[PDB]
Amino acid sequence: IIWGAYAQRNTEDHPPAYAPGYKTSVLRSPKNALISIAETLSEVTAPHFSADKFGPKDNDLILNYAKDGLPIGERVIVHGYVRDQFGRPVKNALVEVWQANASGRYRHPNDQYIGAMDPNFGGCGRMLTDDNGYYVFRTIKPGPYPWRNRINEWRPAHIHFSLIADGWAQRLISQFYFEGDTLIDSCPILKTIPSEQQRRALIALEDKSNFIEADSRCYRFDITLRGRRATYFENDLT
Amino acid sequence: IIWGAYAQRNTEDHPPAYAPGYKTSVLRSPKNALISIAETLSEVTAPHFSADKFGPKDNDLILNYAKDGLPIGERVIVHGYVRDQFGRPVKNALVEVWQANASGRYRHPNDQYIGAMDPNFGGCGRMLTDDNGYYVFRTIKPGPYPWRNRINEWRPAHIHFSLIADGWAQRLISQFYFEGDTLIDSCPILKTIPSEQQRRALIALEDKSNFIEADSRCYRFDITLRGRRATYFENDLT
Amino acid sequence: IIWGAYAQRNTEDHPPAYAPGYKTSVLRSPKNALISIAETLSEVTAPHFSADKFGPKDNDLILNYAKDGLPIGERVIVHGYVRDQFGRPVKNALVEVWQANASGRYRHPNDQYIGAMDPNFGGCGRMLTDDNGYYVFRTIKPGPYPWRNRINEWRPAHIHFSLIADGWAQRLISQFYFEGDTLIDSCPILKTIPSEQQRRALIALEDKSNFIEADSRCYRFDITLRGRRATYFENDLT
Amino acid sequence: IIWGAYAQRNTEDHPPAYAPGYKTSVLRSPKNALISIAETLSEVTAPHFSADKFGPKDNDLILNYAKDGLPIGERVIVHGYVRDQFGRPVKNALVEVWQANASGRYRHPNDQYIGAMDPNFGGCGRMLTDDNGYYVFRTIKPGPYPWRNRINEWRPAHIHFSLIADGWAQRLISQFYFEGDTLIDSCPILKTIPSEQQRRALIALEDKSNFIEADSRCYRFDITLRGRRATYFENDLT
Amino acid sequence: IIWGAYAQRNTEDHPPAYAPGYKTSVLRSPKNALISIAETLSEVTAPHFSADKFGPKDNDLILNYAKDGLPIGERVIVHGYVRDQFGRPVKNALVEVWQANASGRYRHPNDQYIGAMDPNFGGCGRMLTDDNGYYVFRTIKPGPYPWRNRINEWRPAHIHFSLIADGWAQRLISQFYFEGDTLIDSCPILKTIPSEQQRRALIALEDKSNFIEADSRCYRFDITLRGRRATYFENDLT
Amino acid sequence: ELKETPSQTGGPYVHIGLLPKQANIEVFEHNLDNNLVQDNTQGQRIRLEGQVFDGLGLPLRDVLIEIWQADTNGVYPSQADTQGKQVDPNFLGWGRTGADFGTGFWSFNTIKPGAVPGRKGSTQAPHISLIIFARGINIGLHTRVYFDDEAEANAKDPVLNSIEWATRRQTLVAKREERDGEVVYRFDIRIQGENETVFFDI
Amino acid sequence: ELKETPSQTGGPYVHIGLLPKQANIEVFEHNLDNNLVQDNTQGQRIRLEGQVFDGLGLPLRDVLIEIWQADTNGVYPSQADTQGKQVDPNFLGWGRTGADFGTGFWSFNTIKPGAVPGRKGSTQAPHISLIIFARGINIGLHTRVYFDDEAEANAKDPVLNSIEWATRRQTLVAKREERDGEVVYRFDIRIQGENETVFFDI
Amino acid sequence: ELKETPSQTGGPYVHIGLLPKQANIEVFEHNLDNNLVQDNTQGQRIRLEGQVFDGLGLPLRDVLIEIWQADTNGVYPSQADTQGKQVDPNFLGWGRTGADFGTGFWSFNTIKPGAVPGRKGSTQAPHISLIIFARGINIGLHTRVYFDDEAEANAKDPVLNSIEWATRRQTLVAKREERDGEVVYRFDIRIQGENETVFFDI
Amino acid sequence: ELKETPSQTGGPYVHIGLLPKQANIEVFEHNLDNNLVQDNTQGQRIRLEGQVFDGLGLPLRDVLIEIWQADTNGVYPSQADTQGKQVDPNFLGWGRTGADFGTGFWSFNTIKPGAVPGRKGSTQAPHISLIIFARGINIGLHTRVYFDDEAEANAKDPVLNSIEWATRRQTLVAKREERDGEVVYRFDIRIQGENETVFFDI
Ligand SMILES: [Fe+3]
Ligand SMILES: [Fe+3]
Ligand SMILES: [Fe+3]
Ligand SMILES: [Fe+3]
Repeated sequence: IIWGAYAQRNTEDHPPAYAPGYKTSVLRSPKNALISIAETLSEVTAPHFSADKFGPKDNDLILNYAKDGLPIGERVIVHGYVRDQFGRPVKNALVEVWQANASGRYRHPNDQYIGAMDPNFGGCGRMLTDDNGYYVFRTIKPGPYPWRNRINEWRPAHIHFSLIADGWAQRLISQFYFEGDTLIDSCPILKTIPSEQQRRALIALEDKSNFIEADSRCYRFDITLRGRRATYFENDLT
Repeated sequence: IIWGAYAQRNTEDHPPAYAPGYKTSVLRSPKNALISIAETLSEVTAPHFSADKFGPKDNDLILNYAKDGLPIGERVIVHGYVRDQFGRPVKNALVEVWQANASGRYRHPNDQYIGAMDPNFGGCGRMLTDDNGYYVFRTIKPGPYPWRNRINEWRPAHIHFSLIADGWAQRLISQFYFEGDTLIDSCPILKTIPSEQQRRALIALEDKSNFIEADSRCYRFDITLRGRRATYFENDLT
Repeated sequence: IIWGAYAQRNTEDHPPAYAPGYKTSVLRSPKNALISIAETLSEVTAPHFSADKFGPKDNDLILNYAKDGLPIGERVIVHGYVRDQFGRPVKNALVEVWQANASGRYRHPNDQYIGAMDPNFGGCGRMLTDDNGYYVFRTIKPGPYPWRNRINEWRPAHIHFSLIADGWAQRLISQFYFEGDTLIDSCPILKTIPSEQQRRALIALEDKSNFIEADSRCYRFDITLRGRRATYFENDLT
Repeated sequence: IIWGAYAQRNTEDHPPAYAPGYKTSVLRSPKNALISIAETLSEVTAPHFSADKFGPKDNDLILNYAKDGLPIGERVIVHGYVRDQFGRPVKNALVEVWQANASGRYRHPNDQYIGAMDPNFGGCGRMLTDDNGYYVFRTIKPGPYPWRNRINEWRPAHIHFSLIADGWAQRLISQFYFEGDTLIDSCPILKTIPSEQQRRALIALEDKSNFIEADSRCYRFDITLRGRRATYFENDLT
Repeated sequence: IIWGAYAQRNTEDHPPAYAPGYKTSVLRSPKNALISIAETLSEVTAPHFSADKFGPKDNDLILNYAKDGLPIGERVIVHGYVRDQFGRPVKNALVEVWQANASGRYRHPNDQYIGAMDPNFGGCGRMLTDDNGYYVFRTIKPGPYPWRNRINEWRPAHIHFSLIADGWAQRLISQFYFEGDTLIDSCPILKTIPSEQQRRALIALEDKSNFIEADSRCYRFDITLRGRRATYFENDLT
Repeated sequence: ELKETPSQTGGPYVHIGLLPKQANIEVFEHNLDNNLVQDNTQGQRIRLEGQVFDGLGLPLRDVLIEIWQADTNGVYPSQADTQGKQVDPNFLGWGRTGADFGTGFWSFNTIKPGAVPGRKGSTQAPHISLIIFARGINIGLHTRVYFDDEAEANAKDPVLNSIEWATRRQTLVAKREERDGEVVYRFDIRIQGENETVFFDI
Repeated sequence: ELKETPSQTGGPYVHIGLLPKQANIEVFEHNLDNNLVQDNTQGQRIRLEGQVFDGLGLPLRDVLIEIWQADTNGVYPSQADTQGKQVDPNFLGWGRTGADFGTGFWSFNTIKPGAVPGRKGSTQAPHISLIIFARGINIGLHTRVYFDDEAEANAKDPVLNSIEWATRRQTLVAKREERDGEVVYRFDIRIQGENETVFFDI
Repeated sequence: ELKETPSQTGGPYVHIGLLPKQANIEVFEHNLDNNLVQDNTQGQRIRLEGQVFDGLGLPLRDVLIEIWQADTNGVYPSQADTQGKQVDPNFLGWGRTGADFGTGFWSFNTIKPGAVPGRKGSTQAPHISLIIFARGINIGLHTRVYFDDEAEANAKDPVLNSIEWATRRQTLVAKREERDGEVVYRFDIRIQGENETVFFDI
Repeated sequence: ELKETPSQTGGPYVHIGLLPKQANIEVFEHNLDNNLVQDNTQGQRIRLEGQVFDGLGLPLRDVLIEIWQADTNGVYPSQADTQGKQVDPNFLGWGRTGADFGTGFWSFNTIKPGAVPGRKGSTQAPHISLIIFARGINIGLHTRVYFDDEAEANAKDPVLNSIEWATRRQTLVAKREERDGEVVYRFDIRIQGENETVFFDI
């Protein structure tokens, strides 16, 4: 199989750059349209991260920063599969996450929210998907938190995630939420996404059969990246 | 107005004593039917609790036990009204609550759940409703937690509440949950309640307009107790 | 009761500043997002207008400017209640109105519309709501009128109204229309409002039982202003 | 992959122990609730049965007991797949079946039903699923038969089946029926199962494309056993 | 796995031999019923075509006959999978196609249609499916064309295809159409097929994500051939 | 008309959340307990104690018990009391307690209640209303405690006589005992099985 | 809970219907104006004036302006003021005006406001709340006017510091000028474009 | 995710269809039985026998019983066993039997199992997993058989201690007896009523 | 076919969660940074630095930047590179960084990339692919950095020539400077307004 270029990103399945509902976007969105280009090796290539560099607890946010004891909060496991738009599993892709603690507080002097800090929680993790595009990490369920869009704006609970896979064109950063969270319906950031079906694509589903008794709950969340088309005739990529 | 007896408790709006789905009930439920009695002063009377005894932080679970700092978790305010079945407000009724911390852990050596303990959280509060039957307390949103009914049983997040009002016949203890919590649909305890409408009567609703910016979220939850009928003819209560 | 701040204005229930359909808004709308601020005494306070200053006919647009005779047009009474978003009546709020005459002509040399002027009609009135937030004024039903948005643009019949209540944050100016007016469906100004339910919130309803025989018809129109939340814990307003 | 424990058996997808509709269960059902335990090696292990022990006709109920000629009745082939609740095929699991003959008569002096005995039919078979969890046996379609629950009770046609797979926790015995059999709707035993969807899970479907011309009809029937969860963090099984 | 015979062809999923709507069939359809036979090696066997014989451009109808330049018309890629009725991929099956050019004109002195001939288009191609039953060829989208059934009869655009796979019983010739073509609804030939679902089974679907930018559009079209049943008991094929 | 809020079990921690002090959770300065006797309270002091057994005969160690009673003159310290008589000003009439995590015994230090008026000019024998809360109990179980030394009054008691199974009436009568100088009434509650205690729907 | 009545533009005649007197419509005996200074009002009198420009740089001649401010001691003549301090009895704190149909200038005769308490024990620099209504403006635009001679206080002002773009803070600071003996603060409002005035959602 | 195939009773002929040989149905050359002891099997041979009684105290004569156990060293002849220890090569660990149509007694000839690792580094007392199938039993009933001569180990057994009703733990302990030279463990199963055997949901 | 997971802003903490080390969160032993130069890396070292400005001309101090480039010979350290040439074994080609919370400058220590093959036998001028993430940016913004000392090559570059507004092509060309002995390429990114940097949809 000789691979061609990645399928075109469907701009309609993504939030526009200018979304007045999300205020900060008003001054950080280009006024000019994005210039689409035909892909070259620069776009279809991406870096490789060796597993040797990853620590044993990089994907365990419950323990990778616990000092005296355990972080306070809901013990949850999150797993899922990373596939490309054509169903192919994405192997050895770097998945990085960051989140707030159970109070909705981020570990940084910038975050002045009254929600309490947890001395045993960092809020950062990372992993490499396996040969089946499978990923799994453990953490504390992040709490929602206020922010100033409109003075009383509140982000539903969420975990920020980033992916670097096989092609630079696949580079993606997003946020996933937890099923049932009522703040999901009122979030200006989540509402920057045009379709209802795409909004729901960011909701991790409770995976009850995979709860670990007397220990942790589990959420299932799958991620889909852009995929490459195969070439059977002219190969103009080069 | 000369008050008569409390209206009959509608057994169909309550869980039966025997509910095999909730295992512990199998041996702690009478096999004989409850004997209904006509009410006397013993049933229509109840104790009075003076406000003088209540401390300034009895209804603030965020601060009534904070030692070094604040408890870890989601800052939430819960308020609502207590009325009798005929819409009349219940004045000066003692409302007592108890709950787990953000990890789903209760402050007691009995609870051996791995969920972490919070040194700054007690989990107990109490208040007296005002002349409008209104009540309000602040706390940390309790986290769900495992228990052994079936090894992998999990209680949705909840706050236990108790009420002592005007009549002993109104004595009631129950639990309320939070809107959107997916564990609500699978709970054997909540499912001991026959009707779907009564199950929903125990769900606190997100009250977004009453969220306090950059501080706390709010839930609205109303409680209904049995009411007394007025007597306009014979008064056989005595 | 110690009052806190006014609930956040729900920007989605109001027209955006930029509405290209209403041409004049293109150059009179900020390009920057509104900066939301936490409220202070400056925002929760407002002026008081003593009833002593109001004349006996200030709320009677049929007679407050009649010189030789009565104004030509449909005799209508308009009343309703002003409440805050939580149902509380707004007491002693200044309600000011202004409108065109029966021809759709405003009393000013600027208005050059061929619709005839009425020497006995002014088109201005004002009142203070009572302790129940109730208000009532009498006038002539204003006629629709052309304007230049698109050369053949026509405003449905309307009465402009303004309110100064308890808090500066409640300051509001708007327009209400009359039930059944077909121009309502085509108005670019009314269509600046996003939801259909909010558009209908500006339509005065025919109140047939309150028509005064052989005299005047009546319309019912209620107004809702932002409301204050009560504070039961920290009071950071000051 | 390090395997953990089997997912919890969902008691709601199975008949309760006490089912008064099925009379014999009244005295053979514990009055105490089942005690759920966390799994150990005892529960996740199970015996292995070597294929060497199985005879060439163990899965052919038409010939494994034919003496003088062939058994009387409908020649049918039954096949399907055995998977765990997560879709994984169950390999080399012992599947044992037993049934009545075409008259609804079981080969045993206990069965005194007037339905005629077949000298060339035994009614017992067994097999091991392959690497794909696939199984296939041939037999005579069993006839329905009367039994005494209520004097005129009749079991729809059925084949009893048993499975011993990878874990003792998967041990399961049940009965499957044939699509279209009208007795299915009136069976007290089948009705011990709570949900309609689970009842239908026991109905073998006519597999017309797999009928063997001028020979035998075919039914498709899949079986689902409990599955094990994988462990990626603490492995407390040991 | 010991293979048995091919499943019976379902005559109801195919057009009958006699279809008066398609005139030419009136004299070229047997009046006697087809005699069904039990299969032998003659029916389950078929020829093998080595890939060595196929030229590099046999599956590229755009270039396999271009002399001076490129053929005129819509550049389209057509791909899909060939499976048997049980989902198994058909490997190394000979797929041959033939079609008209962009004018609806076939390259042959017989075709006297005024639609213009294309000196750089042949209209013939062939390929062998891979191990996944996948096939792919490139061509010019054929134009519809008139024919005499009823003087004004028009065939929707189509590509004729033929398949020789593993068994002679699978021999099949048909035609596929392009999604959206309005002539599809009026074609007497396509309407010889009884069911609407089978008619739609001959429509190639626009595969937008597989369009090649600034080059060619793509259509997805899957083909299903009859499948063989496996034998686990008597093998009378021989 | 609204429906009553549905009951739910107090859960495994009800005897902890409603008696924080005794669980070493010092959040309240003034804590509610099982001592209804104040220095100026009138009437003869008595100790009410017993155990609650499940269907196996095992004492529950996670039960929460509350009692409601009238003062020494049969008057309830409640605004709902319409007897027109003054109530003992130093009596709450209510108390709450749990069982010892080990022994399983629960108890209250109170006063023996005076007779209270029944319906239609009748007179009720002295009694104490008691309610049981605990894990596995979906709705608080109501019952009454009568005293065996009040045989004459119990015989004419309306509620006791409303129980048609005369044999079950005795499950509501506590036994008087005297440990040195203190009067103790033993009252064991059996939720299920033989001699199952009578429970009321009040 | 109810939703707020939706806003609508004041329209081309808002500065006429809300200031009838100045449009030669004498319907009211007592008319509201842009003069907040009464003979006994305390504080130093000042004149607040400026213009409102659209996205083209053209002054709006159909704008209606209102201001809300505290007295000379930073107390609002409002029952909602919880400072426990007495307010200037001769000060309404509110005023309304339009722009001259020709020049386009608007103005108010008022007093310079005293500092008002901010949230959490903070102190706000002296300011005047101002709102803009007009044709093409769907919702009244809120803004604040601070004074340039109060540099020290403005630097510590909570609202001004909540504006992360320090460069826009200056659009809220009026400039002091002295015409003979009168103190004038020039404050121009730019609705769109460069140096667009900051607008608040209060 | 799929749901587990719903259980159904084995029916009145389960002990016949799963033990054809003993019902005079010679279809299989190699038949499964209740003898887990092979000539080279290690460990001390023991006989496990008892009866199964219904709610009336009557022995079931149509019950089918199977047991699962580890070898003499506490290792299961299963690929799922992760102890890294070798298992007795001459031990199936599983057996099946029915009750005598007359007496009602069932039995197995096996070896006494060695201790097996419990969860979290714990150690389970020697036990045999047993399951009951029969007419009237909708789902196979799981239970365990412990040995009375292992008092010390049973006391520390995790599963036995997970049973909060200490009085029911004994229903899982079989009694050792010695008929001449053979060691026999009597284990009676009571499905309903007094001394009802503990059943697990594994 | 599935749809791509919808993008969302990295949020106000993206430059903290993806660079924990620099936010004093020591969770990882091996941390990713903005240094693509290893001791054995080939090519001439260069420093790439600049700032990102919003629509007001203010530098973003919460932006996260990543770059992707080929080695000194124009070969990508990626399995997707089909040039058949060997890549510098000591070069990751990728780097990540944030801006200084004060100054607002971001930078990378890397090598100047060699020319990479373009589509249809063409040749691309040396470039570095760069992506911008930050609060207010809903989808990572893609752009390229070309070098001004490569005028000859940039003129024939396919991507640069695909931009029909020749005047915008220059926003993608960084300027070479030499601080003492080090070669520095200044590249400022303007998200909105005049001289708005060209952004690609790749
Ligand atoms: Fe609880
Ligand atoms: Fe108007
Ligand atoms: Fe049967
Ligand atoms: Fe966040």
